Amino acid sequence: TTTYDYIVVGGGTSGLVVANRLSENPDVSVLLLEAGASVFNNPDVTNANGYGLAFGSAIDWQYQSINQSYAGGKQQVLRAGKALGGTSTINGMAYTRAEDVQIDVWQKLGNEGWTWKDLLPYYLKSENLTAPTSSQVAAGAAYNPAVNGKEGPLKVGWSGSLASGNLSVALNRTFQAAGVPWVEDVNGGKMRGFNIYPSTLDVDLNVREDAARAYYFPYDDRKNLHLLENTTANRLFWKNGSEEAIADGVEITSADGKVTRVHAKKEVIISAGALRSPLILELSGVGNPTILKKNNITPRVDLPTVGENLQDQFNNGMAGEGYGVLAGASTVTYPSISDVFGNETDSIVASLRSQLSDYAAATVKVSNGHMKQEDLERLYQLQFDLIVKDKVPIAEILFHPGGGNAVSSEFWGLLPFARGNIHISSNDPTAPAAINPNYFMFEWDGKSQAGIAKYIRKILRSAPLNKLIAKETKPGLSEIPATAADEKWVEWLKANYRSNFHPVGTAAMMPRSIGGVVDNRLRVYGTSNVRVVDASVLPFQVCGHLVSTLYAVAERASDLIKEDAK
Ligand SMILES: Cc1cc2c(cc1C)N(C[C@H](O)[C@H](O)[C@H](O)COP(=O)(O)OP(=O)(O)OC[C@H]1O[C@@H](n3cnc4c(N)ncnc43)[C@H](O)[C@@H]1O)c1[nH]c(=O)[nH]c(=O)c1N2
Ligand SMILES: O=C1O[C@H](CO)[C@@H](O)[C@H](O)[C@H]1O
Repeated sequence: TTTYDYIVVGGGTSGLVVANRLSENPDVSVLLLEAGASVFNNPDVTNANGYGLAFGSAIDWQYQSINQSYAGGKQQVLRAGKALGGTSTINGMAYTRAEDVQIDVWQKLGNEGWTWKDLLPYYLKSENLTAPTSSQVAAGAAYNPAVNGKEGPLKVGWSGSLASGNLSVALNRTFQAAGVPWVEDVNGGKMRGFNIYPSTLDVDLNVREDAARAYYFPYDDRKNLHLLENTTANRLFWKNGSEEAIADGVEITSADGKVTRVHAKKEVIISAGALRSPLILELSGVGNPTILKKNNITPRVDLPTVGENLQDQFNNGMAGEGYGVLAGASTVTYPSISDVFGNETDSIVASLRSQLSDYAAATVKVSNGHMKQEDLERLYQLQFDLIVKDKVPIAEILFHPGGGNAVSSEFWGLLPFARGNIHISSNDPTAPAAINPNYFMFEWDGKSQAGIAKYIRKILRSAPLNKLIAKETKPGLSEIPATAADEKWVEWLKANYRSNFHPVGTAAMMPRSIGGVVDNRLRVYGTSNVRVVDASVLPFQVCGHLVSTLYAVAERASDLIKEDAK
């Protein structure tokens, strides 16, 4: 058989959810196309303490950006999983969600049916939380039962290794003294605070719970669910007509290099990730006709914001050294703008407010005018209001024991304003795309990252944590003296950042009139039966780690797809 009801392109975090849910109807056939293969036995993947091992290996796509001209000019890797399970197989396993009001903004933008209350049941539907044991509670693990699922495919919990220790106790106390409270659960729509966050972990087996272990392997003997692993989707092909486009199927390349077709009777769902789904649309003739014709593609749908509105965060690290060994829980802190900036908040806010229209005008040029000034101003206003009025967190700060006397912190500004893009460089599906996130394009983006770095320096010096810490080692005071200007902080951050690997927005869910690529049922404009369901569709960044929200989005999409089939 090479004809199926649905073809899901990309057996990753989001694609496996859609394939799982659509195959619950035994009369519906579902084909998954995945470029990689199983990592059920890959020790870099299964190890619950293995984050980083897979970097640069054969299961890391290692996509490369262009030289980042606003960030001191180097290329950056954008990592992504090439595996059944996608990027959930190589990620840091943290499970945190979003601010309620920031999901509500999706409807404010024009996406009917996308609010926190609409998404919440789908976060619960995805999740099977293992409650913390008494020793884990003593370590600071907590949850709110009303906002965690107990029955879903994705196991979430805390390491059996979790123990209370000097470092996490001191951090808890130090943040409390700085006015940032310990919160029991960051996944109930209000994320501000200090928390011992849960992970995507099977606590029983002590193994990473990736999307394939959650949504594929326990279901793999469904006779209506088919997998073509080691298989790359090149492009969609269409029914005749030159009318709203009807996808007939997907053109594929097998491991032996042979090009063939598989056919879809109902819909093609594209879940190849934010750095591939827009490329697959372009190769199919759906995108900016000038780019398509330059690259020898016949345009089928004039939708020039395919690949535009790319938004990513950037990550920096700091470190300190204890007088002696440091231990305890890994902690996350989600500070607001006023937590980070204290007395300077009002002037930071006023500078930011004064730059929004300038940011918008600069971003218009990034898409050569396929986003309008007024639309970018409205988008940037919504983001500004979340930061300033709703006080959503502006940073994620991770602290954990780094081994021996080391304390490591990793941090990122959550809501930079820079937008960039991704586009094909050829019609050859193997050619590397031109990927440009435009890191540090706007003043707020580097100024907030510097505020965050300074805040971490201050926390390490604050009581009672300061009684445990002998010195800051990264950057340290030789590199960045106590009185260093913001410019010196920004320069160091630019020299040392990486992508945070949270790209969104390249097939953004917005009304077509304001630049969207998909409607509120994730259907690509100009097509009858093509959807994108993965990070590409998020119209803005979120505060937490992506998988929780991608699973919830894919769960919700699955219900929308089923409703449309009835
Ligand atoms: C290093 C690192 C660390 C983190 C994270 C990312 C990374 C890279 N993230 C982010 C999160 O893991 C990520 O955003 C999602 O897994 C992305 O899910 P998607 O479904 O969008 O794409 P995803 O990349 O999962 O899936 C796309 C699938 O499509 C396949 N594919 C691509 N092109 C194809 C083609 N042409 N044909 C066939 N198949 C194709 C890919 O191989 C892949 O399996 C994270 N999140 C989190 O919640 N907690 C965390 O701690 C972290 N930490
Ligand atoms: O959990 C994590 O996710 C972050 C991205 O979500 C990544 O940058 C950190 O290195 C990692 O610890």
